[PDB]
Amino acid sequence: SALTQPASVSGSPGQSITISCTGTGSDVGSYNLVSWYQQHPGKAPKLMIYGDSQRPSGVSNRFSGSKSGNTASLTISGLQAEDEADYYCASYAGSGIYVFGTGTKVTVLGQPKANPTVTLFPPSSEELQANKATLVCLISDFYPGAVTVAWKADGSPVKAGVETTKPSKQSNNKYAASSYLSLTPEQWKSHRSYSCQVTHEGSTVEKTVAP
Amino acid sequence: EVQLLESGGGLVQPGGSLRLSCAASGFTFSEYAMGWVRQAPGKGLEWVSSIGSSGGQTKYADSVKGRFTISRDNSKNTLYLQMNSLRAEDTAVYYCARLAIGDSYWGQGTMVTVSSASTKGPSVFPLAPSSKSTSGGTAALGCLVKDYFPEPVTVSWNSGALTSGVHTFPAVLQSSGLYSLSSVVTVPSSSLGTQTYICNVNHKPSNTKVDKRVEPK
Repeated sequence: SALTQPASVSGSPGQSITISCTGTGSDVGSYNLVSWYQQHPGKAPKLMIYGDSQRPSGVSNRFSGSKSGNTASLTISGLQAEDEADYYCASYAGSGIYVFGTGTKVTVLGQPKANPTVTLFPPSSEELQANKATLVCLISDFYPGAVTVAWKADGSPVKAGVETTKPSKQSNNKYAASSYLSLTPEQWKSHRSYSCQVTHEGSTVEKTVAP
Repeated sequence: EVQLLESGGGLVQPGGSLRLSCAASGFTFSEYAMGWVRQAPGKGLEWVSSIGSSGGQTKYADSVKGRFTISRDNSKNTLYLQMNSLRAEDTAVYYCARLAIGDSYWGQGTMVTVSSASTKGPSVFPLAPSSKSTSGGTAALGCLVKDYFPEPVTVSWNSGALTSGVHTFPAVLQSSGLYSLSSVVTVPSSSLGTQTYICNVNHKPSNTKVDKRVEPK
């Protein structure tokens, strides 16, 4: 019976947003034990609110909690880029039981367009001696977080052997992605050039390597 | 201050078993109830189990009842979770947590992977800079970490002493079910003649530790 939160809330810098958490009379409407946690990617949850409305020490007053009925609410004011994270309510539920909310992903918009840096590496000699070949196209420092990648061999497209990640945010708040093209050493040796083409917001950045 | 250090996570076959530990320090362990909370990759937090300060009042999420056993040893300031008959849906980071009113200390978590696929250590290939010493500007060099399972690997440079300009990219999950990633460091082109660059690759699930020297082509 996971407490119900909106899956996603977006806001702009300096605005206020409110995240609702609706439970049952047996947990939310049964205790002032609603806590709110903030979770950044790859880190443990961090307690921001406890007992519906209390802040632990160190937590900015930009975070405030309330509750009325079976519904608790976390409000974030003065929205900052660092607030972009996942948020979870949680409540005690009797007899040593805890229930977490389903979670809300908060997105903070407004950062400027950033064109991607593209770095393309040919197969290493070590790998060709292993009877393999991988071309590595690395794409970083771009916003927003969507790219399209195309590979070409002497100008003609290649789709087989291509594996491309989904973009995700780096520690500098811009996106990165990777694309790998698998070939046999013979294909690699049998061409004059291979090219990685990255398109981002109408503009195509391309790199090229050769044996 | 308060410290909670989980250990024991790893890769296991469906139906298999694991025991997780949580070593506590910085507080009087014996007067706090303790709990376990887990999080499947890309999913939300799920409470798992709790135990009273003196080892009584053990409670379990229904998803886990009859298969997991929580326990503690207050003489060794340790909390345990015994996990039996594990299934793919138990794949998660498992967090140790101190249950208190007014504060909430958590470990960093230990990763449990339940899969029918065996661990595979990575192969490591150097990614040589294309730019030479004379050409000026900066040079990107890297390491390709190919075909491992499961996540994660970490990549350091020069045994951890080179950190500035280092970017280790998220891994691609290939259709084979194996991961690959790359780590790149951007350095002055003029340093390529004089400075040694070695990537240090760690894949703990396969106990693989590789140092790969990366040299101009």
